[PDB]
Amino acid sequence: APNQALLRILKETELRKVKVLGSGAFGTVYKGIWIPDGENVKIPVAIKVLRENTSPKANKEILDEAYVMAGVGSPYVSRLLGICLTSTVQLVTQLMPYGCLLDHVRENRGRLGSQDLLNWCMQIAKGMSYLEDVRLVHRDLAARNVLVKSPNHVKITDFGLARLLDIDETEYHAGKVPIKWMALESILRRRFTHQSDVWSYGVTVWELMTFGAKPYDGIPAREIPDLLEKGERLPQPPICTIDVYMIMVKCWMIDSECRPRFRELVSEFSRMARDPQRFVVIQNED
Ligand SMILES: OCCOCCn1ccc2ncnc(Nc3cnc(Oc4cccc(C(F)(F)F)c4)c(Cl)c3)c21
Repeated sequence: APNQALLRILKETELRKVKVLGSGAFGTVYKGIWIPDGENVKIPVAIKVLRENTSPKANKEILDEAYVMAGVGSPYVSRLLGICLTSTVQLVTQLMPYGCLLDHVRENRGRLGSQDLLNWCMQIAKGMSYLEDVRLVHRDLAARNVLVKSPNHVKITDFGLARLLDIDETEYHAGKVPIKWMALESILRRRFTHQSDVWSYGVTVWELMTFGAKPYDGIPAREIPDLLEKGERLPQPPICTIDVYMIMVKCWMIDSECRPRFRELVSEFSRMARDPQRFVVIQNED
């Protein structure tokens, strides 16, 4: 397919940093205003500024992510609006007014419904399904890396650890990593596949269904491998029916072939979203 994605290379003076939004992976994200050259409009943006010390490998990876994320793809992935190539690379994207899903669920704990949670799980799966189709392994999928455009619309973002797989490459061999969201084979053998993304997807869904609890809270990160090989997993969130929790459990099978495919997670969460109260018992949050 002719990939007519437009990539904008912006001068730094088109951007104004207005507020610090938080940290992404390997970079600081700012709220700002992009005034595109030749235009008088003030567009609300997020601007992620990466480390200043970047190796060739890193620059190549940044440009891969940019090659994929510039496309008009899924509505459930954040689109790269443009890059500013100063000494330090700045990545520019549409500002999502409701911030990251992790904060959103924590601070809307009392008001979020079954339908919301299930829609988000579906949309994240749809986003990841799409990334799978474009050969991108995220390696860092987590509630902190999903954004809320609006209550009914989430987007996978950041992509700080994302790797584009070449033709007939099926694993990335890996640098600091999110241990508590990682598949066992990723922790132990630094192998990253779309199937180890499914594991991270399961922890994301756990995060949402617990309203942003910390996975394995108080458990040191060094004990996580051992814990997982001894068959422990994250416990059933109070609001999950066994239906929903079983899918999570399936994401955390030690054999990566026994984990769901993202297209199956799409269909399973779409089915459940149709009758949300049957699969998420929201009253159990009390
Ligand atoms: O970084 C994890 C979540 O960010 C919370 C900060 N935040 C709050 C509102 C908001 N709106 C838009 N973006 C945010 N953060 C953000 C995250 N990642 C970014 O980097 C990329 C975005 C898209 C595509 C790519 C790349 F490299 F794949 F092309 C990087 C940016 Cl710029 C902003 C927000």
